[PDB]
Amino acid sequence: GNLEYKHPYLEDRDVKRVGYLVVSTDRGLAGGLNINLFKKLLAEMKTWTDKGVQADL
Amino acid sequence: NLNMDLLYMAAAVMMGLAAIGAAIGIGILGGKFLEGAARQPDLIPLLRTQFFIVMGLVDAIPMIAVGLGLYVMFAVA
Repeated sequence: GNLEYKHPYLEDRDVKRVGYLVVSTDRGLAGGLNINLFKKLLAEMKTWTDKGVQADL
Repeated sequence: NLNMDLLYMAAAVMMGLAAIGAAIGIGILGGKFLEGAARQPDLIPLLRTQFFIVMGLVDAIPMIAVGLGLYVMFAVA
């Protein structure tokens, strides 16, 4: 708005490591739901760990 | 004669007091104008408008006193 603040959560910084909040089902018989998600996550976590930044889940 | 010795003091006071009054009054009145502007810029034209509208009413008695002080310091003295 007409004023702005320097709060951390609003502006970027150097990515030294990333956090992921992973939502999964508690029950099976859902088909591929969980595994598609985990594969996508693993791909992007691999990207980030190639740049040498750890990740936390 | 003795008149020269008191009038140049009476006017002095009569105008220094009006100085104090107008100075402090306008300082205070403009402070809130600046804080409002810094709070909500682009309302500045409207703030300035009604500021000048009000400010005109602050000068009344101080300027009357200045006028009468001068009317004494020269036209009476």
